[PDB]
Amino acid sequence: DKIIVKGARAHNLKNIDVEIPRGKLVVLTGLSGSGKSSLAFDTIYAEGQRRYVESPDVDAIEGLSPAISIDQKTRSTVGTVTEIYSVIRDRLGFLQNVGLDYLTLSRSAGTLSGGEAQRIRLATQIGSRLTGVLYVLDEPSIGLHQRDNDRLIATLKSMRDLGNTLIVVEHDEDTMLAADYLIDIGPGAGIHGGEVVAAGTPEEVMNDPNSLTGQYLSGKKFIPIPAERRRPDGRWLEVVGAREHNLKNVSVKIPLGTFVAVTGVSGSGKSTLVNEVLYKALAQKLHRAKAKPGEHRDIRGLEHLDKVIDIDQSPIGRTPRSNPATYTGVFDDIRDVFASTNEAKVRGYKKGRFSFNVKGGRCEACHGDGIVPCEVCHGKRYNRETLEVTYKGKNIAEVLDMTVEDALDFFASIPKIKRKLETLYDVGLGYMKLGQPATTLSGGEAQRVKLAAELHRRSNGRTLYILDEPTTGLHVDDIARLLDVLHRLVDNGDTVLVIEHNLDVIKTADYIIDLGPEGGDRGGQIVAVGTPEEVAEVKESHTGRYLKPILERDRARMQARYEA
Amino acid sequence: DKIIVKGARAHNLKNIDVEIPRGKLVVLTGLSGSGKSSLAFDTIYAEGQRRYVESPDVDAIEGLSPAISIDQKTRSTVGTVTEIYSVIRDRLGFLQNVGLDYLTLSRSAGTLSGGEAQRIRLATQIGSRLTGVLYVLDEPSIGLHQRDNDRLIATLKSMRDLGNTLIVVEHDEDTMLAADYLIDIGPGAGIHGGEVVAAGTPEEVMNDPNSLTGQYLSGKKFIPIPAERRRPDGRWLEVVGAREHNLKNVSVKIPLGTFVAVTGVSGSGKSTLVNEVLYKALAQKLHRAKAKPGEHRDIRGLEHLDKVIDIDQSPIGRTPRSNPATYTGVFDDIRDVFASTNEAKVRGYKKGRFSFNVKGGRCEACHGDGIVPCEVCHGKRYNRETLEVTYKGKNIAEVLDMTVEDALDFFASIPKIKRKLETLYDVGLGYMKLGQPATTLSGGEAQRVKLAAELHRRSNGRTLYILDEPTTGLHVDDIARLLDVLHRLVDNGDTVLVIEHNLDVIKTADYIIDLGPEGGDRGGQIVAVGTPEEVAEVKESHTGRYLKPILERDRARMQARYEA
Ligand SMILES: Nc1ncnc2c1ncn2[C@@H]1O[C@H](COP(=O)(O)OP(=O)(O)O)[C@@H](O)[C@H]1O
Ligand SMILES: Nc1ncnc2c1ncn2[C@@H]1O[C@H](COP(=O)(O)OP(=O)(O)O)[C@@H](O)[C@H]1O
Ligand SMILES: [Zn+2]
Ligand SMILES: [Zn+2]
Repeated sequence: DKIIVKGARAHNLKNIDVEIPRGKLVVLTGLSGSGKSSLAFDTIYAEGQRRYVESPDVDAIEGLSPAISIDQKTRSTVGTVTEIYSVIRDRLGFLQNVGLDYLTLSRSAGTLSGGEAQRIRLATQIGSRLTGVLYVLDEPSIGLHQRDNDRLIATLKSMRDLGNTLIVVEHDEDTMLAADYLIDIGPGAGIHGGEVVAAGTPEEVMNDPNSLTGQYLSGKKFIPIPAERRRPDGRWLEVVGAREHNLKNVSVKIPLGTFVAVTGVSGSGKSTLVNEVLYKALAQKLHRAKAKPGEHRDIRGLEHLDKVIDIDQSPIGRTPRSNPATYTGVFDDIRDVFASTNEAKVRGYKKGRFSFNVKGGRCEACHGDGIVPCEVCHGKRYNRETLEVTYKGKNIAEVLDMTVEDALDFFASIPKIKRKLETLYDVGLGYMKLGQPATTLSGGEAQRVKLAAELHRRSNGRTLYILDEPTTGLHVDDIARLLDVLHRLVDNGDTVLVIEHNLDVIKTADYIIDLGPEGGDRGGQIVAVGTPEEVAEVKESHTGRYLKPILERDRARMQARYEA
Repeated sequence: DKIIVKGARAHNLKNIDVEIPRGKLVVLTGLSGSGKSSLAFDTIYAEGQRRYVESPDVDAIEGLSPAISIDQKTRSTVGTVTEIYSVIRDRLGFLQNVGLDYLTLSRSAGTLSGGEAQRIRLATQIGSRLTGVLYVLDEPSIGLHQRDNDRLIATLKSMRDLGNTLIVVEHDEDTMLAADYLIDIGPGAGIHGGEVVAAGTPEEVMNDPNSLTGQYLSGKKFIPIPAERRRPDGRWLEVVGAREHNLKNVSVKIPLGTFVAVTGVSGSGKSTLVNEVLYKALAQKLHRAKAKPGEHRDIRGLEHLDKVIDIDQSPIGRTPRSNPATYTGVFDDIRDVFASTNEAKVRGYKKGRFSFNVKGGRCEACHGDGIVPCEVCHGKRYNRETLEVTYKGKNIAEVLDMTVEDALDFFASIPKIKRKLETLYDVGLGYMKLGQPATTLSGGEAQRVKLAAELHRRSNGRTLYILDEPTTGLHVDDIARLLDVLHRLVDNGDTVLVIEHNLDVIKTADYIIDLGPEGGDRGGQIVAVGTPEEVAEVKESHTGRYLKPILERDRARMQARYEA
């Protein structure tokens, strides 16, 4: 009745042993990049699936069952994917259970969000009615409003009660609290994670002082409600007559210089309004982008902007020669430091010598890629003679092998470099190596690198930043860092607009645009606008109804602490 | 905790509902062709595997788990198949557990018996250490001596106790008695089977008067011990200096005009002596067969034989135009009957008109194949005008659509046809359609068709029949029929030699040649020869040790019945 993992070493896992109870709803949590993903998927799921299919770096796994993953890793349509040939009767019910009743059967699978695709996959799997299976789920709350949280949990417990084991990788409060058993992975992330910090009932995890997760679940840590909301400064964008998909001829004003959250249940029209209409219309007017925007009459207030930038979880680059140091430009500052050493000068090495993208200093066998690791440079990317030049006893490959946090100390006497490294540290990437290849960064890591570069950029207040569900993949502690960074962009007078369901984010927003009231044909209207406090009071707003008790909970936690 | 099958219709299954308890050793039994195979494999295993792989004619199946089959349906070697690169340490132990410790790691997988291949597959599967799996096993006792029966049962119960369900298709007494739950399928076979006759504990099945299986388990029915053993009549074959594989320079005499059983544990040298040496040497001397015989000095007594015939479970033909009626030649007798009808005469139809193998009377669209069923003849194989000729109101396609037993009644006034049909009835194929295509016959069916044709053949007493494990696939009631037929061949003065582990067969033998004492390097010697009673007394003979209590059990049952 237990899955026994012994000596798990995948990625950053530190040769760990873990017991997971079978026939239970088990949640694995931790920071983004803690190793929770390596444990659930690269280790447990991979081994369980491999063993059945016969018909990962680990010593032994005992008590495995044949495993099925439910993630986004899987022109067809909704109808073809669920084999069903607006939401024969059996399947349709499962689509409703996973919160997808607003989808049409004709919908291109290629145009579903990742959260939608994941939930179609979940529906198909519930349809199988299998027992004795080990299900491994990645973050099933993605794309789901707090209102649908209870039904998701009930759906998971129903699969469990059929006689299956559920391993759920999550950061969502309610899911963790509803778990049979909860495992906190990683003190930190990467090199700083990969350990079992705490394991037991949610209640036992809350009472464990070592557990970062337990400290947030118990209230010892929380994201505060901001003292004041920023007020509009007279600059508005206005979307006029938005009609794309289910949007009911919507007009709405967006205040610049504020942190704006677009909210609403799944299928309410959030992504249509923001991605299909606003982003595409702005990108076409501002950057001459090709993509045809969704149906709308007009967008006013374009005189206020120079640029629109969507920050998503797509890669920062396509080669190993791209990394966090090259993306932020801290790489070029480092090359300048090496070029300024006595030994570089004596040898006549200019900055170009310390670039792995040009002939001279790079390893010529791998053209500076490092890669199987190149037999010549062993992945260091530079030839032997270049590597003899050191700054403070370190060569350029050793520098690129430093974590952001160690590089911060190492470059303490170079302000320009410090300032760039601080942005990466502040976004939550202190653990990451400067030279980590773009090809190996997770989605969340890539979004955070991009945010770090934006934070550094000189601002004129004329940029609109758009982020579609940026809390995807993030622990509440990661979210605190994300919010710190996003609010700092707004302080420059730029505008941050997020599509979110996460109430930790929403409660810190200056301004909310709530769509609905429901999804599909029953959505596409503006339900409420205003501050979190204003939306909290609107009875017809599902977002408000769930937001109100969060504002109250976290105001009370603030007032309890002032009682110091 | 139950697998619920509702409305199963595969092959001969008669729209049945069945409950199978989960986490148990469940045995499905019945006659050969009862439908037990259609239930376990075509229905339960197929659905369980299909459902997992997404990641059969049946209404619904509830409580399925991902399913793994253990049969013979799966140049590589023992080493490569178990991935192991005489019986790293983990796997070797499993090969011992399944009774394969005499195998070498270099052995060609292509030269393993079906029973050996099945047990390698079983070993690999135990190696997986999976839980929550539904295992479906076809006849795992194939090739296994009674001595290894207890260990096989312990091995199965160990897989169950790991937390799996075992559905075992079997006819073996001890396996049935050791079952948690036992299901008796089919009153008869084919059209006469496909129903759940009895289901419960083995004890409950024994106490059910409807159950053919229970009647044999309880002793109400049994195969008797013959009154007298046939004595040699002066004709002997002698194998001289057999050295192939593990055979220790063996010389042994075989008495013709008797029923001979070659016995011994797995790997003792049975198939080497009989198939590799005896059969190949005789086939080369008598029929100029090409295959090089195994190493031996000589074979004496060839003056006594005209032919050697191996009867196995390979197909009777390769096309649909081959069937039990064509193989036995009863087809040609039927064509004669049609050619003799008034209407055939009036029309000038000769016997050739009623052959689907020649132009004129056959359906020309499918060249007489019947096949998707041909859109023209609808599978009847003949054109419209031929089908207008009837005998006793039936046309030739209707005759071919008759079961052997119905055809027996229908042709009651044609002795020649009756005599051929009786052979098929006597081998146990009363249920089978005369025209059933060779391409659709099971292994056991094909062997039985061949035996029927042999039984009909005029004999000079100069044939040696060899059968390698002919009880494969057979219920003890099927075995009684098989033995009746084989003993009738011996009555003609021909010789029947079987390789067997089945003690129901062995106890009826006139003469036993027992190899061993163990398998592999520890086998290859003649342990004992003589009557069953003589071998029963030999302490060093594993065959004798298990045979003795069977002779006693069944002699006592005979004496109890005489107390009528
Ligand atoms: N490409 C498309 N084709 C057809 N219908 C779509 C498409 N994209 C979105 N919709 C429909 O429009 C409605 C709003 O969808 P969406 O904007 O994705 O909601 P949200 O982003 O708030 O979850 C939904 O009912 C959805 O089924
Ligand atoms: N083709 C082969 N190559 C190597 N060894 C073999 C081959 N066939 C049989 N043997 C070995 O000879 C011994 C006797 O095998 P076999 O005659 O198949 O035993 P039985 O038929 O009694 O089970 C076994 O130990 C087996 O491993
Ligand atoms: Zn190189
Ligand atoms: Zn035809």
